[PDB]
Amino acid sequence: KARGNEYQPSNIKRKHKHGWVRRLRTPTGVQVILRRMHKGRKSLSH
Amino acid sequence: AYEWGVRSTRKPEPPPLDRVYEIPGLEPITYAGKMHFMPGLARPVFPPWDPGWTHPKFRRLPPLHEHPLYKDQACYVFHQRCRLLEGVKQALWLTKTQLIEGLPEKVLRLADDPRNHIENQDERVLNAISHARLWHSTEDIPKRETYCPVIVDSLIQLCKSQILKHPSLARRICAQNNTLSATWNRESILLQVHGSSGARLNAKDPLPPVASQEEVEATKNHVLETFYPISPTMGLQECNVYDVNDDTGFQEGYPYPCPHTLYFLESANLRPRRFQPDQLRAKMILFAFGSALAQARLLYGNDSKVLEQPVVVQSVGTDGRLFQFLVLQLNTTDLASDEGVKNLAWVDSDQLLYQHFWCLPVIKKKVVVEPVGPIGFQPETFRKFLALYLHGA
Amino acid sequence: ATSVSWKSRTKYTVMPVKMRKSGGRNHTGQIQVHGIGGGHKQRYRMIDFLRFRPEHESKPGPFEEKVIAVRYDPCRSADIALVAGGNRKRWIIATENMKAGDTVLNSDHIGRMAVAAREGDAHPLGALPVGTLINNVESEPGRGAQYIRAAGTCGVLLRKVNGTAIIQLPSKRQMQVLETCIATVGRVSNVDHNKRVIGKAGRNRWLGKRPNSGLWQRKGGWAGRKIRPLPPMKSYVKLP
Amino acid sequence: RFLRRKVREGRLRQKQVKFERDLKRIWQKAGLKEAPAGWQTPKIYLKNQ
RNA sequence: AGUAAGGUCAGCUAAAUAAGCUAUCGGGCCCAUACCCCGAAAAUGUUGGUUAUACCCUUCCCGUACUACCA
RNA sequence: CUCGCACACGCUUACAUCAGUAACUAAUAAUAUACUGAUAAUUAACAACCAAUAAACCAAAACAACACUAAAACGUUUAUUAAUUACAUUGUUAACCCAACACAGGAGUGCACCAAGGAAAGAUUAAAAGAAGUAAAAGGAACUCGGCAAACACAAACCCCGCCUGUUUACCAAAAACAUCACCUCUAGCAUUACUAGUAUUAGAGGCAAUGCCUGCCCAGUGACACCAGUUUAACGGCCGCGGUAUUCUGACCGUGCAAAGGUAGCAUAAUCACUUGUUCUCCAAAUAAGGACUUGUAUGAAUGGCCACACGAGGGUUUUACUGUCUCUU
RNA sequence: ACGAGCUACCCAUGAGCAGUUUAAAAGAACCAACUCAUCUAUGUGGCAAAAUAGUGAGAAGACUUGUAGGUAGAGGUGAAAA
Ligand SMILES: [K+]
Ligand SMILES: [K+]
Ligand SMILES: [K+]
Ligand SMILES: [K+]
Ligand SMILES: [K+]
Ligand SMILES: [K+]
Ligand SMILES: [K+]
Ligand SMILES: [K+]
Ligand SMILES: [K+]
Ligand SMILES: [Mg+2]
Ligand SMILES: [Mg+2]
Ligand SMILES: [Mg+2]
Ligand SMILES: [Mg+2]
Ligand SMILES: [Mg+2]
Ligand SMILES: [Mg+2]
Ligand SMILES: [Mg+2]
Ligand SMILES: [Mg+2]
Ligand SMILES: [Mg+2]
Ligand SMILES: [Mg+2]
Ligand SMILES: [Mg+2]
Ligand SMILES: [Mg+2]
Ligand SMILES: [Mg+2]
Ligand SMILES: [Mg+2]
Ligand SMILES: [Mg+2]
Ligand SMILES: [Mg+2]
Ligand SMILES: [Mg+2]
Ligand SMILES: [Mg+2]
Ligand SMILES: [Mg+2]
Ligand SMILES: [Mg+2]
Ligand SMILES: [Mg+2]
Ligand SMILES: [Mg+2]
Ligand SMILES: [Mg+2]
Ligand SMILES: [Mg+2]
Ligand SMILES: [Mg+2]
Ligand SMILES: [Mg+2]
Ligand SMILES: [Mg+2]
Ligand SMILES: [Mg+2]
Ligand SMILES: [Mg+2]
Ligand SMILES: [Mg+2]
Ligand SMILES: [Mg+2]
Ligand SMILES: [Mg+2]
Ligand SMILES: [Mg+2]
Ligand SMILES: [Mg+2]
Ligand SMILES: [Mg+2]
Ligand SMILES: [Mg+2]
Ligand SMILES: [Mg+2]
Ligand SMILES: [Mg+2]
Ligand SMILES: [Mg+2]
Ligand SMILES: [Mg+2]
Ligand SMILES: [Mg+2]
Ligand SMILES: [Mg+2]
Ligand SMILES: [Mg+2]
Ligand SMILES: [Mg+2]
Ligand SMILES: [Mg+2]
Ligand SMILES: [Mg+2]
Ligand SMILES: [Mg+2]
Ligand SMILES: [Mg+2]
Ligand SMILES: [Mg+2]
Ligand SMILES: [Mg+2]
Ligand SMILES: [Mg+2]
Ligand SMILES: [Mg+2]
Ligand SMILES: [Mg+2]
Ligand SMILES: [Mg+2]
Ligand SMILES: [Mg+2]
Ligand SMILES: [Mg+2]
Ligand SMILES: [Mg+2]
Ligand SMILES: [Mg+2]
Repeated sequence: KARGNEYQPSNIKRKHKHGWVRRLRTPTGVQVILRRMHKGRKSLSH
Repeated sequence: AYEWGVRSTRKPEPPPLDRVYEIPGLEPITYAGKMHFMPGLARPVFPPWDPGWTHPKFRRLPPLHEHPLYKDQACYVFHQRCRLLEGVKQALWLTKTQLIEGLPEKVLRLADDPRNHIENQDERVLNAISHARLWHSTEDIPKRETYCPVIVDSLIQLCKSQILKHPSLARRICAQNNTLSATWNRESILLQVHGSSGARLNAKDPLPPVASQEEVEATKNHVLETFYPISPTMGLQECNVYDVNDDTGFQEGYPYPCPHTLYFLESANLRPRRFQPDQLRAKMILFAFGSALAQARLLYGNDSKVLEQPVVVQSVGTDGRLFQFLVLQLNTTDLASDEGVKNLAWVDSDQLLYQHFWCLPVIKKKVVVEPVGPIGFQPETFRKFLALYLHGA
Repeated sequence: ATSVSWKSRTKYTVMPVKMRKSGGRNHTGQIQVHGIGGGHKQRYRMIDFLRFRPEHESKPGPFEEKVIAVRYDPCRSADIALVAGGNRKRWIIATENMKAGDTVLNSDHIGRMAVAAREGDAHPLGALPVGTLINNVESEPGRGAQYIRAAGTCGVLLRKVNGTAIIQLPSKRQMQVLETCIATVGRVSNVDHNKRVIGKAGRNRWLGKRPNSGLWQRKGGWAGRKIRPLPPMKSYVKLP
Repeated sequence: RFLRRKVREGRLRQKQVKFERDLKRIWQKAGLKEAPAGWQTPKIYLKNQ
């Protein structure tokens, strides 16, 4: 009833959803890594 | 029929081989040279892995028939955790015994005499029950695996204190987790009692026979009860690897070669985990016979014959609230035939030591109805327990 | 993500096995059957449908077993009874009046004259009398019982012609089957399962049924009392 | 028919109420203040099976 | 207000080849009445225009009918 | 005056010692758990990491003695193998985390409610208005849409709609809406991922809402089935005019026409177009309110359900009793 | 393409419900922890992009709750509030 705190931290969930391993398991995920490498991002993924 | 496998759960079959392998006289091009997967190249087929030097942990398990003791004949093994359906009937059939209700006259007359009672027997046993179930643990509700061996050991100490009045109880000593094996042939099938026991008591001098010669002769005409739909073997473990060597728990020259009492404890929190009282009495019949049969063959020989000097082995089963008492006498070694002399076994069933215990005071309508302490007490159950312990002396 | 079905056990065992609910979700993860989920946790008992199954192939003759106990099975609406014989035990569906300490005969020998029909015995349809109530019907020889297993459901044999038996299913539909198929004589246990009354909405949730959707759908042309002639007899006999 | 249905139910309620007063008089004249514990007067003049 | 829409023997209907049933009038049958059988009479709401009329259109009159909503 | 110690999850040196704060950070000052610089620290017994196969075993947790229905997490032993060789690696601080903030918000478990943890007032004057709290003469709902709020009150009865507990529009509607036990209609004779390790007393696609008394008539149209005639309304839906007739009134009855049948039982000025503040009685000094009757409602009506009742309700309306600054009238 | 760490529902694995009234652990009753949010007053760039104070409903179940997994926009999910 008081929104604004939708982010509840959790390392298990964060590394399972946005981790480096998951990014390389799906063909669409690899393209996300390729786009960030081309753009010059400092952190490709969590 | 309806096989219990499921296609999805079962391991998938290997993928079909590439068409290149089907062409005779054509060497396929594989990616094994680059030792990594590459699309467009045929999948290599490798020979089964053959490590030059065998490694203990990481090698495949050897086949069962590779063991030197493997034998074609199927031998049946009865360990601690084997359940028998017709517990009293199957144990009687496999052992060739006759069930006699009530403890023997020697045991029962040894407890009714007031000259064989500990000081404050009623009071000390009452404290032993309270100590076992409420006092021995910091928690309010001790679990069964904690108070099942405590109550048995507490009662042993009570009857151990009688050594001052009878200076012959010093000939007894206890043994723990010994390896016992006894193999005998029973009507063209091979049985073996193998495993361990909870607690064992041994005495230097053998236990005198308890059955009169009148009862032994009457045992010849007794006919063992039979059950057609259920084979006697049901409930045992079928093992193809075994050794036909009756091995007791001790080597030669042991100063206590005569076992006296076996203590079986059913300690488990969950109801299905523990033995049923009918099945528990079966567990005592075979193990008491296994110890008895070991002496009957060590002291006389491997030849099968009727024993002129019987061997008597006692055993007590405990649940923590209900007790089982068994006295077994062995008379026959040639168990192949069912027409000879049968053995004897006196069994007292469901000797309730106490009805119920209240760890906390029950309160109904803001008043105390039943205070802390056991509800109902039957001293005769302990009195019989004391009788078995003093049977040797 | 693809899930794994809990039906992974390969060897038959009388002890209850662990069971995982589905909730109507297929292997993909989407809802396919609505109104299922959130039930009380249950364990599954391995039920041997094939009544005739010798312990060993050395002696293919008829064998007789003994009933130990009759228990309640959460999965099916009937009551299963533990049956032991030889060196193995089996869970089979109990008939109307099967109790502890009873003997059950399983046989397949198709005799010419007849065989007396008992309340628990299983005989091939070729040896049973014409007016016999049966359950656990085996559609094809060796396939196993598939039909008539609910509580209180019993089919009646009709006639045996040219070495082929015709039975009446509980849906009042005639079925044709070879006379060598094994069947069990009697009515399935828990006869008053239909007369059970659910006292509250919560008991439905305990069973494992979720409430229906609240969308109000106007009735179409499918509704209304439909009178339709009985479909023709379903035959599993392959005519050469 | 439905006029008699209303009256029959109306007379039954008065029959039950008058029965309650008779039981209520018994314990009040006996000296008690409340009806004996565990005693709930049943509705005898109620449709059952 | 607007729109829609109808009138036919005393009555109600179908056709415009103005018919059918009933009512009404006369006679027969019966002790008398009714039923029944026989015979006769009877009308196109109104004005005008529709080759000329009628079913149509128009005028007059009676009565019927729907709608009158967003702020 | 009282949300205190510790673990898990999270945050990541913000913690500790010493020194400095003209200025940066604290919404101010003193000052330093919060700003700057240097130096220093959490030491494993607790916690993470921490064998495989075959076989025996139908028998619940609730002080569990023994039982209930919804049928229930929680394993031992035997056999065959398992590198055998002090000291391995890793988490140990904190006044902290998610909400743009040093935010009156959000936050799981164990044990206490304290022995522990904290400060409502920066200094004054004591105007109006506003917010919160206490008390009051005589009167006790005369206030007002409503007794909203407040009260030394903390009770009694009637009606309407839903049976009931429950559920929903996170952030203007918590209800009379949805769900629900019950009843009924409909579709399916069956195997390895749903339904289901099930098999018509089963399982799906829906309607209507317990119980009790009932659920009338209509397959012409549409839809469905049969896939032909036809069969189905607890399938969508429907369930009539004109004229005359017993002194008068009313219309049992009669003539005539159209329909697949012509609204049956019941209830009723209702939450039910308008007429409408229908008429009448009771309640009040006074009644467009409330309850009970009369009743063509020409637009009520029978599982798009009619009707009656117990219990229940932070729903909607009325009455009595008790209380009170709601109000006469404010202090 | 990326999102079910909030929320709707489900699958795993855990953890809570003290006292009081009754043969009752009965979707019973009184009342806390706990969970929802009925009514009114403050607040309206506020302490808060939905809160505080008083008062309320449930409180052994169709109940609350932690960890983690599943369903993704022509869809998911829904005791239909679009
Ligand atoms: K069942
Ligand atoms: K931090
Ligand atoms: K008013
Ligand atoms: K509510
Ligand atoms: K039709
Ligand atoms: K009224
Ligand atoms: K309500
Ligand atoms: K997820
Ligand atoms: K706040
Ligand atoms: Mg955000
Ligand atoms: Mg969360
Ligand atoms: Mg099921
Ligand atoms: Mg339904
Ligand atoms: Mg509905
Ligand atoms: Mg931060
Ligand atoms: Mg400060
Ligand atoms: Mg300093
Ligand atoms: Mg610092
Ligand atoms: Mg702020
Ligand atoms: Mg202050
Ligand atoms: Mg100030
Ligand atoms: Mg002021
Ligand atoms: Mg004031
Ligand atoms: Mg006051
Ligand atoms: Mg006053
Ligand atoms: Mg007034
Ligand atoms: Mg006024
Ligand atoms: Mg209002
Ligand atoms: Mg109020
Ligand atoms: Mg009203
Ligand atoms: Mg309700
Ligand atoms: Mg009602
Ligand atoms: Mg409610
Ligand atoms: Mg809302
Ligand atoms: Mg609200
Ligand atoms: Mg009915
Ligand atoms: Mg009803
Ligand atoms: Mg409803
Ligand atoms: Mg309704
Ligand atoms: Mg109807
Ligand atoms: Mg038709
Ligand atoms: Mg009326
Ligand atoms: Mg009404
Ligand atoms: Mg009206
Ligand atoms: Mg009003
Ligand atoms: Mg008023
Ligand atoms: Mg009225
Ligand atoms: Mg109507
Ligand atoms: Mg309908
Ligand atoms: Mg209606
Ligand atoms: Mg009720
Ligand atoms: Mg009310
Ligand atoms: Mg008053
Ligand atoms: Mg989630
Ligand atoms: Mg309680
Ligand atoms: Mg309750
Ligand atoms: Mg909510
Ligand atoms: Mg509040
Ligand atoms: Mg408040
Ligand atoms: Mg107040
Ligand atoms: Mg309450
Ligand atoms: Mg309540
Ligand atoms: Mg995705
Ligand atoms: Mg959609
Ligand atoms: Mg919901
Ligand atoms: Mg709606
Ligand atoms: Mg809408």
